[PDB]
Amino acid sequence: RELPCAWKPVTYEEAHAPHYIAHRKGWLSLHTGNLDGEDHAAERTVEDVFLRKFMWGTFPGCLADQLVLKRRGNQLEICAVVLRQLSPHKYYFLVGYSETLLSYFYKCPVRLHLQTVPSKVVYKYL
Amino acid sequence: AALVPGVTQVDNKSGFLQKRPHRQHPGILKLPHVRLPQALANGAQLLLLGSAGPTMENQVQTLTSYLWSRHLPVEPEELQRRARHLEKKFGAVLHALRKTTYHWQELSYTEGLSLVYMAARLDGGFAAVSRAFHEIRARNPAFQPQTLMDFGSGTGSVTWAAHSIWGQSLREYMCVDRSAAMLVLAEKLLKGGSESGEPYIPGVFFRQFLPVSPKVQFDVVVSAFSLSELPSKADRTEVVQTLWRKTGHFLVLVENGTKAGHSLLMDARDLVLKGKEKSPLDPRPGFVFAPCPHELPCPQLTNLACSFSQAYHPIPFSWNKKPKEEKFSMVILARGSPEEAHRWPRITQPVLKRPRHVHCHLCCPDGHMQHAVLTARRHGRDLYRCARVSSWGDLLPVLT
Amino acid sequence: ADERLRINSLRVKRRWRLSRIVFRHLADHGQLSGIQRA
RNA sequence: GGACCUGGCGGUGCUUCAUAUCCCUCUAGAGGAGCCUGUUCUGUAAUCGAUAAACCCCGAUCAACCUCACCACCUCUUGCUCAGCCUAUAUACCGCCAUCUUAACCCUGAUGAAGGCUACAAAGUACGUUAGGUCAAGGUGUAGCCCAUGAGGUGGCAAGAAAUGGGCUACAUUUUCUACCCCAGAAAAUUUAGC
Ligand SMILES: C[S@@+](CC[C@H](N)C(=O)[O-])C[C@H]1O[C@@H](n2cnc3c(N)ncnc32)[C@H](O)[C@@H]1O
Ligand code: SF4
Ligand SMILES: [Mg+2]
Ligand SMILES: [Mg+2]
Repeated sequence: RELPCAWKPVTYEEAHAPHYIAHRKGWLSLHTGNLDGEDHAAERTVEDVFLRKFMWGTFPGCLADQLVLKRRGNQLEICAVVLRQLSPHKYYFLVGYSETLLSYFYKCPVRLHLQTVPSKVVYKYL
Repeated sequence: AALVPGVTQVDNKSGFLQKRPHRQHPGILKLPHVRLPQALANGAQLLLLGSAGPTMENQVQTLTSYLWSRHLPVEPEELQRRARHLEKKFGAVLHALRKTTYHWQELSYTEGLSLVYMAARLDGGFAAVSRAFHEIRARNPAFQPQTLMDFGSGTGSVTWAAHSIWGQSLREYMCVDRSAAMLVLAEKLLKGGSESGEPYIPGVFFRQFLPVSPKVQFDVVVSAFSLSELPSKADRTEVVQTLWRKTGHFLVLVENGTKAGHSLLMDARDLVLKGKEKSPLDPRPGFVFAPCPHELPCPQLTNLACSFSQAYHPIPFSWNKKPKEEKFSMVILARGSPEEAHRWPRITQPVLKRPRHVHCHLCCPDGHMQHAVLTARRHGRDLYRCARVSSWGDLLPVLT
Repeated sequence: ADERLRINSLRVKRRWRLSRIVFRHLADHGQLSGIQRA
């Protein structure tokens, strides 16, 4: 009335802060391009950006945690961790589709390594 | 819409265009960069010699930003409606009511806080009042006031400003302020910043309450940045009614150029225009001498504000190096009836000069705003040139 | 390229190709390879 | 009305100390000289203007007959391309800066309000806001003009005063020149920062 009367779960990657990237956390993407003397770092980063967007859009609400984008030679391993909510047939169809799409996208032998988990693996709570 | 392309023409009375260039057209009310009188400037620094160190750097900045961003006190009626909405959505409402609502406090100006105000607003306040007074002097040079009153005379800036313009006719300067510290501070300023001396301006009468006699009417009554200090709309209404009843020729009200300041002055404007006294001692009506070209409701009161800017040279201090600008809202109410029917639009926004065209935001006599893009071929060589030289706060001489 | 060069002869994190804000966002997540903040 | 309990005191003063920010302490400048300059005033019909866009020809540097802006005269148009515009709007939104507001248990008091500690131990343990700035290293829209806010021709536009702020140069005897890279010979008060 009168004026005077008036007067969250987190996974391992989410839980740990960025200053543990080389102490506790790791690197999701692993490529030689960024090393000293190696070239094409920006190209690899652009590929990583698109690849993460396309995985998260091709597996909506399925990925339990972030991908791991490994590259050896011309190979491109997406080691992803997903849930057990979708039917296995849909997972197989999406794996085939995304593998072929990315292999013709980058002209390189892309591959997927889906790892299903029952639910989000919470590390702690913030 | 006071600028119809090809129909509206420049208003040539006194043979303007023939006998004078365009840069001196009668609607030019721009005032050069305001410099305070040396006596006022010298006194302010002398009175501050006790403490002008790094501590005053923060206090002046803190006070200035606080006053600028201060909102009007929240009326209870607005509070209940806000309480109900939070109640429907939901002690908890009170906690949410602490936020989303402005905490308006009285500023109890003691000796310490009166020094901070003087170093923060004496220069700014003087320029704003000087611009408002120049409106009267420029358009009506025959006006020679003999008496003046200032409601809320904090540092005497109004008294100094009036002396600068009407010093050869004013004989009495009635000053009112409830804070005893300001009256002492102002009195020292008029005596060269010394407690013992001779007043620079003669006839000043310092008070703490308004005059009582019904039959005394001061020619010019002024209230600059004072109505925002009152706690409730009831006090604001009573003060303005008292001021208008004692206004002989002109009532000048000035506030900050914010939404809160503009809204306050509009309420005072409609209050005086819509006379309610059944049989006042003074039966003369009232009209808006400036800055409005009409008595109709404001067209920018909905969402925007209407403010004017006056650049001035600040008092030399440890933190006043470059020139500053004073953005303020004003309204002048004059007794009687408008002098003629040829009233001119008012430019209420900075004029943007661009190649071969000029952008002008105008308040028209019809009560509407017109964002007119003036060009030589559409509107004419004379009218385009007049707007090319015009500036914020001027009048555009257009007819029909 | 060749044509313009011939006449002439007679006479922000662009390193990674990222927006400067985005590079911080990526590097904090550990996404960039070997970009450890120190 | 008697006795007692909890208080709050948006408390007020002193006493003792922690007493760091900030002064004092240390170093180097700035007051001189010559230039260019920001601001302010006044002036003209006009603009004092701007060179990822002139001139240069040791270094620099002024107008250049440049050029876009401006003043005064004019001209082109269905034209560039269903044309063209360095127009407006963050007083449209985001982006970014800044303003201001804001648990249980166990004992004691005769089972009263209520209270519960001693270590050589005596009941205690478990977000909003703003006619805000910024569209120069960032974006999404919204409106303007379109025989003119588009395109061109002709000429003209040269500015002065102080008061203040900054920038560029040389400023030496613990110096300068040669040989060397260190044992040689010849010459001649205010106030801003930092640790
Ligand atoms: C800060 S001053 C106004 C600024 C001043 N006019 C200037 O030069 O800028 C406002 C004054 O109004 C005064 N005041 C507040 N309420 C008042 C009232 N009801 N009657 C008279 N004066 C009042 C206060 O004492 C305060 O000093
Ligand atoms: S917008 Fe027009 S009518 Fe409203 S306050 Fe300003 S001048 Fe007056
Ligand atoms: Mg704005
Ligand atoms: Mg010139």
